[PDB]
Amino acid sequence: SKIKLMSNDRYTFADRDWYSPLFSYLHAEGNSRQGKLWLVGFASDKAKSIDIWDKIIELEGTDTNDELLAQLANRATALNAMRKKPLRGDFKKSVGTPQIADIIPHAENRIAINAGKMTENRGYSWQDADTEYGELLTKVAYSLEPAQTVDARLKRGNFISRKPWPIIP
Amino acid sequence: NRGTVDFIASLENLKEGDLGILRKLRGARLDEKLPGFDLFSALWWPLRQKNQRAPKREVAWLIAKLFAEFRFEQREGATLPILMGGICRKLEPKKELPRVLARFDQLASLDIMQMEEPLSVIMGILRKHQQVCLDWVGLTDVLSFWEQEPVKREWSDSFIKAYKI
Amino acid sequence: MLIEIHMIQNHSPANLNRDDLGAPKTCYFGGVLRSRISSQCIKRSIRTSNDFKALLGGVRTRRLADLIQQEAGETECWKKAQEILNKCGFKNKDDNTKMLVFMSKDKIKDLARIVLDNSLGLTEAAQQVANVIAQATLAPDIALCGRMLEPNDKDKDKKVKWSNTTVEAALQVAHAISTHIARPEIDYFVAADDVPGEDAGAGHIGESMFASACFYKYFSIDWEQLVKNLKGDTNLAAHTVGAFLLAAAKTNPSGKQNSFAAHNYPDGILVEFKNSPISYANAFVRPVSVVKESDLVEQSIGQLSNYVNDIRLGYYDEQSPVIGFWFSPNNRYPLGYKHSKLASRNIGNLNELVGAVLDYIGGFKWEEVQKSK
Amino acid sequence: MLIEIHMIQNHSPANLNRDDLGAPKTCYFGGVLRSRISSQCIKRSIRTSNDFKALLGGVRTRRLADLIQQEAGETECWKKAQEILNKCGFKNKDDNTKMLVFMSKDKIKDLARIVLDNSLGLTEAAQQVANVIAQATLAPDIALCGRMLEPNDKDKDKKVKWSNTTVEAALQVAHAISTHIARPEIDYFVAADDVPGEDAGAGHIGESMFASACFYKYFSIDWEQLVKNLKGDTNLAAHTVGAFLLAAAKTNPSGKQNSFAAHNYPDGILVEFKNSPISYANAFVRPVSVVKESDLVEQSIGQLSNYVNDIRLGYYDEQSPVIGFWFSPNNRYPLGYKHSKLASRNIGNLNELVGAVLDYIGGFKWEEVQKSKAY
Amino acid sequence: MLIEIHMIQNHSPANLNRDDLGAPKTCYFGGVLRSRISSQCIKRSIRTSNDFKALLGGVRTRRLADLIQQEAGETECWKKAQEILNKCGFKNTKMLVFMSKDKIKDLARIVLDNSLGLTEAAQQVANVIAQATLAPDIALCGRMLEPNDKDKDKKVKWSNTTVEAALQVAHAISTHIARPEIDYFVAADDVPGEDAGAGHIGESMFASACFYKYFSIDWEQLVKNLKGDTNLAAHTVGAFLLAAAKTNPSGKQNSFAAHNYPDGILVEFKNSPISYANAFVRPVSVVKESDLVEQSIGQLSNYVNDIRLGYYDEQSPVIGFWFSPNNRYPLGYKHSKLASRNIGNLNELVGAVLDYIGGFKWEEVQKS
DNA sequence: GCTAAGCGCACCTAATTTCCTGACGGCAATCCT
Repeated sequence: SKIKLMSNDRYTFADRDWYSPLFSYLHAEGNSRQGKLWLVGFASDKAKSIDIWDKIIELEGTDTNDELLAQLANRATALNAMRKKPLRGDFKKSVGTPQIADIIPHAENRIAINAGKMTENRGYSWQDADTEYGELLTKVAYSLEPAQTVDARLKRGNFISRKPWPIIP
Repeated sequence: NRGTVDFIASLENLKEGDLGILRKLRGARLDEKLPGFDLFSALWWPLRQKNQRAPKREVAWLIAKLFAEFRFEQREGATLPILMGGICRKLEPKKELPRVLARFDQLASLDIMQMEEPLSVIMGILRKHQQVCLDWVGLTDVLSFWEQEPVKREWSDSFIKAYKI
Repeated sequence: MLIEIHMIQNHSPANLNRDDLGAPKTCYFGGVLRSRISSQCIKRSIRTSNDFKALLGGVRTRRLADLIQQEAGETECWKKAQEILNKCGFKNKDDNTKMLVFMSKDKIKDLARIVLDNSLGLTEAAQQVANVIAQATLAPDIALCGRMLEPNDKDKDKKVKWSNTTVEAALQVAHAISTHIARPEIDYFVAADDVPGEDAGAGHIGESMFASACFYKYFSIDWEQLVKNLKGDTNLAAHTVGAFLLAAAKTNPSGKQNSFAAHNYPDGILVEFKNSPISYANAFVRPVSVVKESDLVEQSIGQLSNYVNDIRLGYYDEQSPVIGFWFSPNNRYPLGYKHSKLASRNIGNLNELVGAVLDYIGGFKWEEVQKSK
Repeated sequence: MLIEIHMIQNHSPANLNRDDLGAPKTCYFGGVLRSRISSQCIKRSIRTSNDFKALLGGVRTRRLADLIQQEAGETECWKKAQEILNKCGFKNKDDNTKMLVFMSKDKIKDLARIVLDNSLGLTEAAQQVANVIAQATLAPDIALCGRMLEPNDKDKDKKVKWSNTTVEAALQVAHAISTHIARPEIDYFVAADDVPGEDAGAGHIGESMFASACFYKYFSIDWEQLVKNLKGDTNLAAHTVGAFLLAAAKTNPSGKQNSFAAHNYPDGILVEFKNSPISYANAFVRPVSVVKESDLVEQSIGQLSNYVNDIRLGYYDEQSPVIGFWFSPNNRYPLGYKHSKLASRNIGNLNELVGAVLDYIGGFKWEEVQKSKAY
Repeated sequence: MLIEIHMIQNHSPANLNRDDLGAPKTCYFGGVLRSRISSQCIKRSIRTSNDFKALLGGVRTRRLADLIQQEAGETECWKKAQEILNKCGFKNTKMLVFMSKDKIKDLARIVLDNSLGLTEAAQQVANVIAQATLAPDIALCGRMLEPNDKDKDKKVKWSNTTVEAALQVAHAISTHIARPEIDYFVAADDVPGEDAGAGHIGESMFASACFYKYFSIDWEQLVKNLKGDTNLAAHTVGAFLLAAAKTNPSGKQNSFAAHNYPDGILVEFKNSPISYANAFVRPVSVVKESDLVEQSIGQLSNYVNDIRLGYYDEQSPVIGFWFSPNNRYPLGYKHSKLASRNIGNLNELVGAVLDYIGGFKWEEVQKS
């Protein structure tokens, strides 16, 4: 379980990581099967008992898209990549935008309700769920660009289209 | 809105010498020259008495001086961030366009008593491109309403939508 | 060597320079309103004067195609001249060439038509046109007022190359500012209809605006730059300097002179020779106030004399001694009633002032410099 | 020891410095609009002046290869010089390098020795060229203005190493702010078509903009830094100080002076000698309002004298004294009427002021410092 | 015992501080844009001020091995200094290390150049670096250091390197609305060409504003940092006052020679720090009468009167000195007669605050 | 004790170029052995 309160350089804390144990379980042991998937995740680092959570996912077993479920298997990478992108800048060891790091949890919690439709990809996909970040992005961009000017509006609009581009592994 | 359209009409009915004494008064206040104050009284006091929605003193003085300087006709649907902003599509986007954009950007950070000079250079850019019409009524009721944030917001994204066509 | 002319000229109530509305041109000097005559107005009045007529070579015209066309043959304007000038970099907006072409009049116009008369093809005759235009350079008013022609590069073919078209100006003219606080005045005019076919109306009613002022004019001529610009014709440069001195005094701006006649000759002219330029406009930071026993011109000349004495005693008294000549009409106004010898010669005639200036420039008599052009 | 020159100069209606749109350069010095001349314009006018001609020798160009070809004579080698410069870290776009090079004019001969040398290769010749360019800091104007030279590292040979190419500036120029409420006027110029034609209109219609203002110019020269950057040439440093004073007083920026011949000399020069740099712009925080019985220049000097007396009484009464010389043309405009003892010396001549300044510096006649020039 | 300095300083058009894009630093205060000068810039300008050469005693460098090697005419020891520093905890030419200059010179020369053991030599170097906290600039600005525990050996222990800062500096915010301005500069080619174009075109950014500056010195913490030598503490306080009054940040000063001096300094002695920036929550607008420094001083005097008539302790009276050059700008123009000791000389002000501090004169304390 | 009509212009042209920097610097602990 990828849960820790310590938001590091390479980690961005969002929410319960139901997305993580999906590629291996839906490939090797259990595969696609009609039923409910109960996940229990006890996050730990040596003797540090971090957090325990559980989740229930509905499932029918409507095939399995390989690369999309693999992309879904690590959402924390794309979330950290979106957090690390600065307002204006090119350096890579910066904290990026820390105000985004407080609105990623709510959008992740809103996404995690329809986790079955996310996983089987009936009408929910990466593009359809990451547009739930839109209103939080607008109202964070209002804070980060608190000017009523043309350039502030254009840079706010560039802040709007920020979304977690998926990655292959 | 009443009180503003008749103000624009009376400004447009002003003759050449009156516009000249307004032109010479540009750049300073109206406490150092008599005929500027007499003209402001003549063009304000009866229209202030007749209507409750008369514009505020300093914005009316600013628009009077700017109309004397530039003399563009009143036409509906020809506000500043449409005309400039359509002008901002024909420039070089990497160097010249950011500079004219910063010239228009400066306008959002002045009070009412130094505002006439950045407006003057913006209207000079307008005059260099043969622009005959300006929404004078629109400019003055959005300038008298300058105390709020939504008015500058709709100003700005009007410039944006004029830019994206 | 720099020849410097400071002129004090009181004008009648008039409107010599005006903006788009018709208000007389005004500046603010010393925090107060001053009447202004612009420098290009004085420059074109000098250029188009009767005394500078003999040295007026040059066109500065955006209708150069018609100037090429003026042969009896009419088969080179609509096709040949327009296309060649378009290829050179001057587009046409309804049969005029947009760019103003400042260039020498006689010989360069004569040479351009032999380019535009048959054979040798396009993109090579355009090169001859560019070569003859960039190499004109030989005219007194071009030498004084400079030159430009920078054509557009988008329409021009890449096979035509341009030389350096920049000619450095040898003349610096300051804007003629008033010596006192300007009083803008409004004449109310009524145009009366001659036929009484209706009630006693008028016709057109309006305002004209005018002012009266005592102007300080400043001119600076670089002798070596003039010599270099005419390619070493020293007699031409001396003739140009003398005719400029005559035309600055005897010719007024050509504004509303039909209704406001202000042909007032200058009643004080100070001509100095120095290697560095100064302008005695800071004398009139304090505007001249008229006291009962005197006149505005006398007080303006007194302030000018005070400032000239202060500048001369406070900036240089050795090495270069700065030779100056003071001209007043029949010595009507002395240059200061205080201690004398501020000007090396109090000349009571303009032609003698021209002769003295040309003598100090190197002994050119006025007679044989007139034969230069 | 630090030399401060504070100049009050009333200029005629002119556009000395303008931005990209032709507007005169304006600033907001305390909430109100003032007319501004940037320090780069004044620095260029001082540097390219007749009074500063002898102390030249600094060239700032992207066409160093053209200078090398001109010095080498009729031996071509322009492409060879361009190859050496490209290997040095100066990438050529079409004919000039991509970055500006500031260097002493006398060392170009040394460069022409390295480029024309056919025995040496490309990397060693580049190293010698870099050594000559980095060491070419013996010009007075380079010592006044400073330098930075950072070559292109990507297009640089690995066997090319640069020494320290940074010299500190010994001159600080402030932006000349107007003492009063500036306001520009729109000159409605027109261009006359000399041919009659049929339109009877015009050739061109446009908007020039001009302004008239009384400017406060500030110059600061670090004496020991100027001596150090000239490696101990005290006569050269005195020559630079004197020619700088003549250039600051007598030379004006050459911006549209053909149309606005504003060659007005300063109406007041306060030359002070002190250890720390101080400035009197705060005198004109309140804009000068002209009264009828006084003058804009007179009131400007009066306000300057008020602030100078206040600063001297509240800031400059220690064991270390501040000596200032006040220059007006023939004592036309004196200092503050309420004190009349503010300046240590009320000099009424520019040459006498320069002589007094040089006598204070170490004792320096104008004649024997005019005989030591770098070119 | 807290010494509080509130200064009002009007500046010429200048760019003292810039961000990544070369723009003057701006901050939102009271809902409007204000020109900002960073506190670190003011601290650096004070530490590198001409009134600090006799008092500067600290170096914050990562090139410590260069400093240790520089005290050796022929004793070439640079790789061994780098190795002992690398084992000390720095990981490389190191991280930034702040301590005294004479201390690093003398002690590092007598410690690391000695031919001796290796780990305990690193422990000795670490003890020397940590214990070298006797410098008044280190005492004012403050310092703590943490070395990398990975590259450090397990046999090297570090003592407490935490130096509590006795100086608090606020960011200088403008009393009026920020006025960002653009300067369009070119760079002319000194050799001619056939085209007449500049060598470079750019846009500098500058702003002229009336800044409010705020400093706070903790006297008990200052004498705890510099130990019992109170003479050096008084010298540090006087040098701070002189440097803050008489030094400007070294931004683009070669192009913008803005060396204006402050028109008003309030030095107050109280046990609780007060920020008077809330006086300028409402932006200062210019009027026909008076100027910006007068309006800002009037607003500041109004707020000072409101604070003294508001937050007031009978057990601890509030007391402060007002500064104006030759009494040019009075504080309480209308009614607020709070400044008891309007002082028209900087040396007199320094003497008065040193006398309130205790039995110290400026000439007596200028010897430590 | 203090008047009142009528009359208030529009056409022409509004420009071109070219240059726009580079390198350097980016921290560590401490939050289960």
